[PDB]
Amino acid sequence: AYTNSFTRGVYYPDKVFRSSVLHSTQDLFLPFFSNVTWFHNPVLPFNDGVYFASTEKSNI
Amino acid sequence: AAYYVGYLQPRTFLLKYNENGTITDAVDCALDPLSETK
Amino acid sequence: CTLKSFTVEKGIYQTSNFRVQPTESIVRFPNITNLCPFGEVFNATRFASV
Amino acid sequence: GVLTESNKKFLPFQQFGRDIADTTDAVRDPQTLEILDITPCSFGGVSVIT
Ligand SMILES: *[C@@H]1O[C@H](CO)[C@@H](O[C@@H]2O[C@H](CO)[C@@H](O)[C@H](O)[C@H]2NC(C)=O)[C@H](O)[C@H]1NC(C)=O
Ligand SMILES: *[C@@H]1O[C@H](CO)[C@@H](O)[C@H](O)[C@H]1NC(C)=O
Ligand SMILES: *[C@@H]1O[C@H](CO)[C@@H](O)[C@H](O)[C@H]1NC(C)=O
Ligand SMILES: *[C@@H]1O[C@H](CO)[C@@H](O)[C@H](O)[C@H]1NC(C)=O
Repeated sequence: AYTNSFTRGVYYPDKVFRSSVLHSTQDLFLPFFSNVTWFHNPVLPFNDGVYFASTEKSNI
Repeated sequence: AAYYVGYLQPRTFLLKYNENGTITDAVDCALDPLSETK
Repeated sequence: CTLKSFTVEKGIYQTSNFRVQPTESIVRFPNITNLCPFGEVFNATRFASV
Repeated sequence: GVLTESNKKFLPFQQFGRDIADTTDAVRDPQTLEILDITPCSFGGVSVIT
């Protein structure tokens, strides 16, 4: 169940405030336009990091 | 209920801040040659 | 003492630098927070043996 | 430097700002949520008009 990752998973690299700046950084990130596994239970390898997205209404 | 699981890789990103300090756009460096130029 | 002579021609010359020195030091650490329960240990009801 | 009151508004998780040339100018006070700026001490060259 492969799904396009689009452009998500962007998080703040550190704690600094820059205004109108195009600063570029090297860190771990979710690659753009990758494949994610649609699920509907089992154990999964953690590896280095993970982008967990959830859509639910029952908080389960 | 549904949930998606991906993985993270160490690739260089470029970020665009705004007047208030919120990330509004990001560009990968090793996706395609135009982004490599950017 | 800059132009090594006893006669100085008319003009403008640069000698040294002007600088302001600091007055004091101010260190402000984050507000205080969760203490350790040392008074629980010493003011306990009874102590165990060795 | 010379601390002073600032009109800049931070973000509620953000600690301290920077500049274009990666220089620190805006530092949040730890206890009070007031915003402080940094201005370097005055300096310059000394010249003699003779
Ligand atoms: C540590 O935090 C406490 C609580 O946030 C600060 O106490 C407040 O100080 C402001 C300053 O005007 C008052 O308006 C509040 O009424 C105070 N609240 C309480 C509960 O005391 C305290 O000032 C902080 N420490 C330092 C050194 O500033
Ligand atoms: C995602 O998987 C599909 C099907 O296997 C494949 O066609 C596509 O190229 C994959 N995308 C990436 C970025 O690997
Ligand atoms: C920054 O914050 C101000 C506060 O009201 C808001 O008006 C403005 O739209 C914000 N900037 C952006 C780019 O959203
Ligand atoms: C035990 O209680 C007394 C009574 O207030 C107090 O004076 C003393 O400091 C306490 N002991 C410790 C270790 O705090």
